[PDB]
Amino acid sequence: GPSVFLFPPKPKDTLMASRTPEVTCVVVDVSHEDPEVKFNWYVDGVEVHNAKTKPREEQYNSTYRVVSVLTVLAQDWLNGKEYKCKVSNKALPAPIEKTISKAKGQPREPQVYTLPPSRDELTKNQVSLTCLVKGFYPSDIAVEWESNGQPENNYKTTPPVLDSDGSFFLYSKLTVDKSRWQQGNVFSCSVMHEALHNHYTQKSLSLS
Amino acid sequence: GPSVFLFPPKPKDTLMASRTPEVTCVVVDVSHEDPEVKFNWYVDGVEVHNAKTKPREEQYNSTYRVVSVLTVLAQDWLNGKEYKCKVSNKALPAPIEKTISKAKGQPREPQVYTLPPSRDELTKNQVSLTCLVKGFYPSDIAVEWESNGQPENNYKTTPPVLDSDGSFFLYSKLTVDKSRWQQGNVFSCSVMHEALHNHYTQKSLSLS
Ligand SMILES: *[C@H]1O[C@H](CO[C@@H]2O[C@@H](C)[C@@H](O)[C@@H](O)[C@@H]2O)[C@@H](O[C@@H]2O[C@H](CO)[C@@H](O[C@@H]3O[C@H](CO[C@H]4O[C@H](CO)[C@@H](O)[C@H](O)[C@@H]4O[C@@H]4O[C@H](CO)[C@@H](O)[C@H](O)[C@H]4NC(C)=O)[C@@H](O)[C@H](O[C@H]4O[C@H](CO)[C@@H](O)[C@H](O)[C@@H]4O[C@@H]4O[C@H](CO)[C@@H](O)[C@H](O)[C@H]4NC(C)=O)[C@@H]3O)[C@H](O)[C@H]2NC(C)=O)[C@H](O)[C@H]1NC(C)=O
Ligand SMILES: *[C@@H]1O[C@H](CO[C@@H]2O[C@@H](C)[C@@H](O)[C@@H](O)[C@@H]2O)[C@@H](O)[C@H](O)[C@H]1NC(C)=O
Repeated sequence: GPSVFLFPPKPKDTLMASRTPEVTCVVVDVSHEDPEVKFNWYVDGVEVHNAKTKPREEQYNSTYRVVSVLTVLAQDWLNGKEYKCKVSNKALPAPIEKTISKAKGQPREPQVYTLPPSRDELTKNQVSLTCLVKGFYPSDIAVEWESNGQPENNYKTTPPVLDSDGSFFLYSKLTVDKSRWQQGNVFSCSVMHEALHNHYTQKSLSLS
Repeated sequence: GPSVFLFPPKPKDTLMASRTPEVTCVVVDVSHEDPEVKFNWYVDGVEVHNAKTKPREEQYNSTYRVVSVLTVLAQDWLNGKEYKCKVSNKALPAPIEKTISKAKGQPREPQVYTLPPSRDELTKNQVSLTCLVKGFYPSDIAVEWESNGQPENNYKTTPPVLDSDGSFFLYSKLTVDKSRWQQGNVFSCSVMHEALHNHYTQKSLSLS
């Protein structure tokens, strides 16, 4: 019958003080004469009832896409609790159990390095500011760019990539009008990861 | 029933002269009561019988895995031709016609900028050499690193990322012993893409 998917909390949610991290159990392609879907939430094999499965949603598929959401404690996500989602139905000869948890493995402090635009790139109106983040484990992480306290718009970050030593790296590309980098403006690559002091580091990036 | 997955050729196989590009039809979850699988490859509608359904392979989870492979003209792919794989199983209520082609749109030339390690990283044993390749379209691309005619081993490349303007970028990180970067060796990032002159370009990178 149906098919189930289970989502981790966002990295920023598990690593920053007053946020609301939450793993999300999502059901697709249910029945119709059997819309009664039960969820059962277990933390490390212990059932918690502190959930809230927001109402069924009639889709144009003629399926009810139901969604449950467990607000989890950020220290729980980090200390590596397994969140198991049991989903019951009539279309199920047996329920569905999907389990999720932070990657297990020894965490690794990311190295953060800011790279200025290529000398070749100066013949362009816009320049590329680069942020290199390597040797982190596990892959969960967040990178933002700002200048003078205020955030920056025009950046994109590659996904984490498994490096040769079993750690991850990524790059973040920030784009600015050459004029801005020229004036001597300062920009900042911010990074959030668990193996960081206060879960937070940052690196400025300026011309000479 | 069974599912199907169609795959494009490898970028370098459609970009470099004497290579042999192939699209590949992979059928999975095949049974045993009606396990005869027939393929009827069509190219841009007008059928092709230059195909090959290389022999039947088993699988772990008691399921099955049947893979055909059409060798294809490289320039044909670049022109934009549609490649149709047509499967015929009996556990099917109907044959499948999954389609694949190159990304439509105006091919754009990649920009290639090499980037020396951050001064901060010179206090490490190994250093990171960085190749920023941006503004290309479509995403199909190949990147390689080398020095003195020999290739380099220790490198990794992020997947193409969609940029704010509809173009792709990526980075490639080459990792070497610091000592080799102090000698002032020359290192090169090579990029193969359909929009370049001879589908090829390369960028030096060396110590100041
Ligand atoms: C029993 O086992 C087998 C074996 O699989 C595994 O084996 C064991 C050992 C364990 O690892 C198990 O986890 C697992 O069972 C099962 O066979 C599997 O079948 C599933 C689906 O039923 C497949 O998932 C899909 O994978 C394809 C991509 O496949 C390539 O890449 C894989 C990794 O990404 C790689 O493992 C494969 O071998 C394969 O390799 C590529 O093949 C070409 C040609 O050979 C090669 O040249 C490439 O280099 C190579 N690439 C590599 C190596 O990475 C993926 O496309 C599927 O995702 C699409 O479809 C989904 C719908 O199911 C959808 O959810 C996704 O979002 C995505 O949708 C597509 O999105 C694109 C945009 O990107 C869009 O254009 C399309 O329209 C859209 N397609 C749709 C929706 O139609 C999906 O991830 C497994 O690959 C396959 N395993 C292998 C290894 O063959 C078997 O089914 C199992 N039985 C059971 C229990 O069901
Ligand atoms: C059926 O549709 C379900 C809900 O998707 C939503 O409604 C469809 C019609 C679109 O409007 C879509 O953009 C919405 O998100 C899906 O969750 C479900 O997977 C679909 N079933 C399948 C597998 O086709």
